[PDB]
Amino acid sequence: VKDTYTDRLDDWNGIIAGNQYYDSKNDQMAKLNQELEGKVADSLSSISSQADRIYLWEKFSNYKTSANLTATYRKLEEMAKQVTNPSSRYYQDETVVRTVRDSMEWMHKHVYNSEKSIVGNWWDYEIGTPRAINNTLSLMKEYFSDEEIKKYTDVIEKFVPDPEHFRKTTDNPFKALGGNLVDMGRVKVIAGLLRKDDQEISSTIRSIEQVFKLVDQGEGFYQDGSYIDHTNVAYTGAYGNVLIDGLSQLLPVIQKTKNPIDKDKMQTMYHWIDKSFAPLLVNGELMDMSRGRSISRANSEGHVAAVEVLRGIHRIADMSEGETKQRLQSLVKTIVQSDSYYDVFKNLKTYKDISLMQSLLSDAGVASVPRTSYLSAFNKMDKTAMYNAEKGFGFGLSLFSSRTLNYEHMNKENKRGWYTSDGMFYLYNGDLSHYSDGYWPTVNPYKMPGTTETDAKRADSDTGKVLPSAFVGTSKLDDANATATMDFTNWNQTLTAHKSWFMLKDKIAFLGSNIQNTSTDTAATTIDQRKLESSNPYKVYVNDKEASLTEQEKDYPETQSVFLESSDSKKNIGYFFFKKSSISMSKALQKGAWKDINEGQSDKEVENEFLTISQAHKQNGDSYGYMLIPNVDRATFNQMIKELESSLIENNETLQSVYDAKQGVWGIVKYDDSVSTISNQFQVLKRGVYTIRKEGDEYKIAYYNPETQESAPDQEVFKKL
Ligand SMILES: CCCCCCCCCCn1c(-c2ccc(OS(N)(=O)=O)cc2)cc2ccc(OS(N)(=O)=O)cc21
Ligand SMILES: O=C[C@H](O)[C@@H](O)[C@@H](O)CO
Ligand SMILES: O=C[C@H](O)[C@@H](O)[C@H](O)CO
Ligand SMILES: O=C[C@H](O)[C@@H](O)[C@H](O)CO
Repeated sequence: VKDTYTDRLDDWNGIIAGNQYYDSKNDQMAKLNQELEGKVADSLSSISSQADRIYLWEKFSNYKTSANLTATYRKLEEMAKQVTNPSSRYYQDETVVRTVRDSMEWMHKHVYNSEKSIVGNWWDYEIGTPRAINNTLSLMKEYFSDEEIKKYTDVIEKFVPDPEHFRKTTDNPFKALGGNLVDMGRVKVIAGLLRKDDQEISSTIRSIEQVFKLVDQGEGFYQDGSYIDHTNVAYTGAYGNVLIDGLSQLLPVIQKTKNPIDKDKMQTMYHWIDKSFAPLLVNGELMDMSRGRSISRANSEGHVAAVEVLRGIHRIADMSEGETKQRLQSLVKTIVQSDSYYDVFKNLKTYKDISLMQSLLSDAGVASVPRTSYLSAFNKMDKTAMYNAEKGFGFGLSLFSSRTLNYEHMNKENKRGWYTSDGMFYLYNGDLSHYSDGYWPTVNPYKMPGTTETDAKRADSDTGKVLPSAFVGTSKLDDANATATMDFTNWNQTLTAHKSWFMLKDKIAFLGSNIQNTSTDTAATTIDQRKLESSNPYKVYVNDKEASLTEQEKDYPETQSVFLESSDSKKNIGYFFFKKSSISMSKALQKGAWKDINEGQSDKEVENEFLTISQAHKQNGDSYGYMLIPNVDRATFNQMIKELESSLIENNETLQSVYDAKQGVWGIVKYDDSVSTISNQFQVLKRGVYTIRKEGDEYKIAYYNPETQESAPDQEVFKKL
């Protein structure tokens, strides 16, 4: 029956498919149409069409694996999209119409109905499948009777009757929040429209509104921009994606129902965008340290995942007005245009999303200016993001504490992310493909860049842990300067180290002290493990003399500096050791398969060349100290290390500090409350992290006590001499 419910469903159809916007003369749109034509053709030629079959598709025949239900229904959703696309060869095709109808009936009678119970993954039974069923029925509502529609959605109500909880039919339900709460909307709001159920629609929207609240504990968004999910995991880049991606699709529909959301909370969305998402996007890539276990998915590398956020943003801009609309459009425009590696259209899967992106890119009224410098200290999720617009590089610091889990290994995904939060760092430079093209399945998991570990074997069956200490955090002074520390202890409590970082505008100093090891295993810090490009080879210099690296590890005692020289200065990386150090380096081909880190991925072999640099720690009380200087040519790097000759103020078990004379900035980490005199100019008095700048006879101070998660009055922690 035609009514306001169907009116909303028509809007939904224009969002999830957008056939009304299709234009065969539109190159990008035709490409997507071709993709869908191929998928439907494949499904039609392989579908089981014998009497009393056991499965619809052999590739997804074992219905014990919940993933097979969602996959099956998604094949029907693809058919629904094309059968309703006037330009498709399957438009109103009699076999396709009957196949969808017959397939819905078969699955209903033998695989997914109210009399069934969750077998496998609850997600498929409550979100994956219900969404696919909703979209299929919505798109093809003119071919189904209201009675059939209700019949096919009854199961959805059986598994998801309560808009505030998931896993309700199990012996351990949970309160829905964040991304999952948004999917609750794509499940019950649409099912509500299909079933013409006002109560379901209103109660679900009501529940959804929880997503706009600022939290100070648990899952959700924090005032500092952090986003936590799964109790205590940094997850802006995966669940946060779902939240903005799904919510941006629902909003247009929700605002036209009899239960619109107060237009005051959109300001809250704009805040998420600027404070939480934007900082994690560099040259079109979404920082992996925020994507949890999704880093182990081959079809979801950084640049691809980023599009989920970008399309969410451009949809939000479309429902906004005036300046807010234009500025959000500019944010999406400048990011996309700065991405010379990935084609954004490769992940825009509806005609409206393609259309929105095209108008934005061609609209001269929408400004596209290179993003300025910034530095976000996401202390509530123990991560730090830095970006220098002048020299063009990003920096990511991945930590964890007693408040957060180090890595997520669940559903057989991310089997070897053991050390991805043990003080691991990321460098985003001219090579936009660095963390892509098979990085995750080929990187040596035992030597994540920046981490100090022993060489003990680790099991894939292991799961994440929290850190014993709460002394982990970042003290930010401005957009270019900050200081961080991590009171590190390894997974089996056999190694410790006071790890600190000093972000000084165009470089980052890495300091480590109090390194101890009580095991029989060897300890070492990986200075770097950089993935190389066969097209842009690096010329390696040690102490400014060319060095030839081999697959076999070479030792370089008394090293003062290492420089990686590319033909593109924006790809150069230099390391300056404050005190000559004994390191080792190698360049070797590393092979692996995505299946190695994710059971559901391909076992096809992948390979990449890596340059590894490390420093062994054979004695208790050891330490390391070096400055990472990217994007400058050789001669400039050599000049800088001279200027930084005496930048190391101290690096012991209680005090670590680096001074940038050119800026007049100090980075300081104190592990105790003794009085520390710095550069014979001032004294710091409390355990904590500091970033100080001198301007004339004035001192700007930024103090942070990571354990209490509080700053403090100036006179309590600082005293000028
Ligand atoms: C809300 C915090 C609750 C703490 C964790 C509770 C379960 C969270 C569900 C995570 N999640 C699952 C999942 C599958 C199976 C589970 O239990 S059991 N006994 O092993 O079967 C738990 C979670 C599958 C799956 C697929 C895609 C996802 O999405 S995505 N982003 O594309 O990766 C997310 C996802
Ligand atoms: O540069 C002046 C100082 O910042 C000073 O005012 C502090 O002692 C705090 O009040
Ligand atoms: O104080 C808030 C914490 O920083 C936070 O990360 C929580 O522990 C998450 O569960
Ligand atoms: O962070 C570690 C957690 O406290 C954990 O052990 C709980 O089971 C909840 O996830």
